[PDB]
Amino acid sequence: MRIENCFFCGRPAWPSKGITFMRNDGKAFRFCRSKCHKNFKMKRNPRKLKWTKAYRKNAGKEMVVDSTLQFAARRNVPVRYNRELWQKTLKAMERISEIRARRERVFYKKRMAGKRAREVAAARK
Amino acid sequence: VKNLKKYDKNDPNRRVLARDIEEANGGAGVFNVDLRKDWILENPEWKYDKIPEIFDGKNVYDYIDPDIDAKLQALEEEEERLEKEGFYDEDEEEEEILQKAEYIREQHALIRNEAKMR
Amino acid sequence: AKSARASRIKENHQRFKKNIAGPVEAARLERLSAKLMAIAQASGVKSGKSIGRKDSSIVFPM
Amino acid sequence: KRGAPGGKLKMTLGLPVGAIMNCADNSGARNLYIIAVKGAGARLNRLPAGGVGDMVMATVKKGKPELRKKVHPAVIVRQAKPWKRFDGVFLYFEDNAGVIVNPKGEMKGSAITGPVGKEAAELWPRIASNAGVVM
Amino acid sequence: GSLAFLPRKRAARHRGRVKSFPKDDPKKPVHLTAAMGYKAGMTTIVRDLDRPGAKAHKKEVVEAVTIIDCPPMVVVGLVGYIETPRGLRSLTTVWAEHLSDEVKRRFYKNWYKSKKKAFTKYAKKYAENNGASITRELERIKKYCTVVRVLAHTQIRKTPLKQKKAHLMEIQINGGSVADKVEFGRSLFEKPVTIDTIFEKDEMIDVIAVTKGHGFGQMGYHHRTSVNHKIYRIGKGDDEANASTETDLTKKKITPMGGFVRYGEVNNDYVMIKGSVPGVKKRIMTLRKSLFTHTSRKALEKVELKWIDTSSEFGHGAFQTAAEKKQFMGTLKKDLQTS
Amino acid sequence: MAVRAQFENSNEVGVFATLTNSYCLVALGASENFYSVFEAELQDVIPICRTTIAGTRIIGRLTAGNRKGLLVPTTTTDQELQHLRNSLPDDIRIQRIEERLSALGNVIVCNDHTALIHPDLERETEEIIADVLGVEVFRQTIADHVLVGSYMALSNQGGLVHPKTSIQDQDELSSLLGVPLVAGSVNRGSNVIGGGMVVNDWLAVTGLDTTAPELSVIESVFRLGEGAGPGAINTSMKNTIVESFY
Amino acid sequence: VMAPGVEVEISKAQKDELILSGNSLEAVSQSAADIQQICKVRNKDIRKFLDGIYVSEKGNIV
RNA sequence: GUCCCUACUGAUGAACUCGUCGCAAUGGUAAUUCAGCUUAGUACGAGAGGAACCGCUGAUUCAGAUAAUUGGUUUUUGCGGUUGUCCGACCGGGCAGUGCCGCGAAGCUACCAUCUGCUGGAUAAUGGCUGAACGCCUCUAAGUCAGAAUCCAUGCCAG
Ligand SMILES: [Zn+2]
Repeated sequence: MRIENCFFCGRPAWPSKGITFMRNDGKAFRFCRSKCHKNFKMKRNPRKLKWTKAYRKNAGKEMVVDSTLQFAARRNVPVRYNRELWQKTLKAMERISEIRARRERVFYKKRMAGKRAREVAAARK
Repeated sequence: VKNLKKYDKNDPNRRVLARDIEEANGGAGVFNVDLRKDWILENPEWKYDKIPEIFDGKNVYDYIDPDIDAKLQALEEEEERLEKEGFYDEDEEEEEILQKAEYIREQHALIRNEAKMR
Repeated sequence: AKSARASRIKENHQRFKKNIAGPVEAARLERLSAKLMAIAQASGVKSGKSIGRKDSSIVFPM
Repeated sequence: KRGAPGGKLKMTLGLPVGAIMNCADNSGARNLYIIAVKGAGARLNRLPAGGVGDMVMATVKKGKPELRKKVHPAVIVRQAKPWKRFDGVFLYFEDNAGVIVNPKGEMKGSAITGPVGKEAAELWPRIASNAGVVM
Repeated sequence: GSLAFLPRKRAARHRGRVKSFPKDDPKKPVHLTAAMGYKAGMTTIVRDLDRPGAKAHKKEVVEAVTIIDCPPMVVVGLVGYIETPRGLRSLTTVWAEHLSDEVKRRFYKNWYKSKKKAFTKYAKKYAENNGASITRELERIKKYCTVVRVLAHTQIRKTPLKQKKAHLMEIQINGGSVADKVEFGRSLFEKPVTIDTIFEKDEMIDVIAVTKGHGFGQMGYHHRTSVNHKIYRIGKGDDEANASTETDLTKKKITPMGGFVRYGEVNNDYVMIKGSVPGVKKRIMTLRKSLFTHTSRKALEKVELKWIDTSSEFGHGAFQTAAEKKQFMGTLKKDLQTS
Repeated sequence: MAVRAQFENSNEVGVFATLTNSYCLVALGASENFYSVFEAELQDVIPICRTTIAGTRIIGRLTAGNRKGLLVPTTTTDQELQHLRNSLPDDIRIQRIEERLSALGNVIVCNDHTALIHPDLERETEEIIADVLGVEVFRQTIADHVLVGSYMALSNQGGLVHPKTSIQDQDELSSLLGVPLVAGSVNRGSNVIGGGMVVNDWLAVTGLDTTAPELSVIESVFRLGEGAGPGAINTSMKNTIVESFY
Repeated sequence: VMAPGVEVEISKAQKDELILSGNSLEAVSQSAADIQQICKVRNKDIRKFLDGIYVSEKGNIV
């Protein structure tokens, strides 16, 4: 089993959640909620709607160029089973998880580092 | 193929065969087939092992990658370079000015409330 | 189709009950009984051994 | 032999009797018109309906004039009404579409335009052969 | 509708009664039949199906399951019945020492204004060397009775409910001599019994309940006995990883994100049972064993779980844990303002 | 060696099976009769795997590959890939591809040397097939039928094509493939050769409705059952063919 | 299942034959009829399908 | 060209000190049909063709529940957009018997969603065993075995 990502919003689409739409040319869209489904059907741009990770990636609200993110990718070449290999892999999963959280904290902070100066200037005014 | 022997159902010492094993171990909707019996692995005891699939909202099969330890060590090395660089170093009159601004806003809200009152 | 109350269907169900489900339920009953048993062990008149009286009608009052 | 498929699981039926359908094969018909459903159960005033992989009897309403106004068996490959697959996935297609099929289960055409339902591909081996996209 | 359930009428009691215990023979080991629990809600699971001959064999199937919070039951009594030409007759009953405040509230109607004087003379009987009388009643059950039941009550104080009044019922002991079962009950006095001990994983059981009222003639509040429901899991509450499987290594409880809607959090032993169950959330449930040996392969199947849904039930939710939500989300204005 | 079998009661073998020079894939369902026929004809000489693709039994029409590799559609899940990898030796490269035309067994026909593909596959997919299979990939339609995977069965010893292929098309295809081709039928007049048959260099498994003349043609074309079977048998003993398929 | 007091054997004097003996004529005869009735052909041609278990000889042990 | 009485059926209810746990007279009664896999291309058959019992998996109808999921309904007038007119303008709003539109929780719903539907005895036709009538014979006369979705009960609902 896999965790899918919503086409419209990118939130983790877990099993038995949302509707999939199949069009005739051969592509499938997995939607995680009725909101995303209805918005896609009424043809709004996810890149324009401000509540979508696609919009965030377009507007540079998210960390998008980083090795701890390059560590994850869709696999198309199966690898033979190895117990130690998933064990060290799971320890990795934890390591990468905490690293991603801590890098994202720093990215958010270096985005809005300058707020106090503006607030104090407005208060002086 | 050339060194092979024809299967014949009347032969006494045939091959065991899946029909015979399922008929011996049950029927058609009763026999349960073990799909890992033909699994050729490095260690033969690693069969019948339960595969991890999800670890806190992320996919083990998507994060699974041969030769990942070198990439991991490179990752902690980059982390080391980063804190030593300082990527992670956290950095009264203004407080009273802000307090006075908040008091002025409260007074303006009271004035607006009185204006809507009358 | 044969009814749920058919004699042959009942005979088949009896055979199934005697051959497979019987043993399976007996094994589970043994396990649960062992667990509950472990959880449990986790003069006549003035002793109670002689059962005496505590503290409309069937016969016509004489 | 009645063209009632065996082993078909429960799914929502969204194409009732008298239903207009797109035609997905290269047979010369563009639309079909469901008039009857194989394997249906006649209830009080209940309209029979069929889901993906169920044989129906359809009449062509537009297409090649030689085949126009003719009645053939068909099996439906695409359903816009959402339904759930046993992996818990509710899904639907863009339109309603089927293919003309003989009572044994062989297609008159040679190709299928667009995707084919997984249920139909599993039930009818010929459609699995004439299918290019399976979803 | 069905003339079996008609004339349709409200259930005379809120608890719901068993009305039939399984037939008893001495050969089987000594065991209890039924249990109690409180419906918490429903969640979604997936199962590595191992049903031979099915279209979904060796595949993953999404099924809906119900959660019943099952705090341990306390044994407070032992009832002895006899056979008569008019039927079964409750010959005697024997109570224990130290009846709980919740079962005393069950006995009382206006507990707050009452002087709580219940079972005080029975306690004096036990403690003041009228153990002769207690043993006399016990031996009467030993030698005159044929079927023996145990009085048991739940822990409302452990179930997260505004109520404080416990539910008492008789659970029949099967599989043994009357002497063995009376000794078993007397040993079970003043002890908690566990749902993992009364039932186990992979066991089709019977659920007895009262249907949801559909009023504001009678629609609903109807006593039903639904049969053949496969218990899929028994969770320990203190395991801290009840919702975890061997396929996903997520340390999470059965309680969804934000808690069960209109019920709360399940912090006790719980039972995860396939399918739908009569009754609304927080309603009392009765769990008993099948009256007959089963006739289906579905009964002998072994349920291999893969994952358990812990997403929010209060709306279209999509995160199993708050940790997952904060990892997907990052940091917020409130978090930086607080920090 | 030509044999006759049915999946459950269906004559379509190529829909439920995929046979190559190094492995065999069998659809998993109910009994073990299909797997038993395949193993009794391949007594552990090459691995045989009970597999499902996209949760279906049409693995034969959904999988394409040769002795050197195997390709699966993007819909196939990671557990199915793990099963395939664990059942198949390392000398076989398995890859999952994001083709718009998911029916790989219907759009690709590949022996150990050449592959014929639907003309509408993507460029990335074309050279990824050329990479994984290590063969020469050509785009062509047979008998004006665009589904070569369902309308042709190919091996390293021969190839059976649609019964209504022209002589010009047939000899052109023979020139490109490099093996002899004969237009013949399978399962009593059925035109879906690929969907009704799996064949390799030393085994063919057709349906139970396949008639004796066309079975003999199949054996001759694929040079099976030892004997001679060059196709010269087909040319020489033409009386049976002209009498039966007149 | 036989009535109590009935001995059943597959004697190695002739092939495809069984001997059912005992003390009670009623029990022995009822058992023989029980096997004969349980091996009955259904929905077939009586003139064509000649399979079953039939009583061939009747007598005394001594 | 002439609103009452009673029946059905819930829901209440005085008298037995209140309350808790139970028994079960009596009344009602529920499941139905089809298909697929194996048997088996087997028995049978010149050929064409072609089963059944055991086992297994589904589906129709009927019945009883249920809301994880997925659709639908909005007086939540919840959030957002918008027309006429008005509060001197903005914000904020009133009126148009809920102005219209988009999304919309909770509730409720839907074979538009999902779960569950269970076992003993006596028999009818009929097939018998032993055996008289009637020195043959006979399933019946005395005695007795089996057997239908039938009947009576359990399971189930009421008390
Ligand atoms: Zn969404």
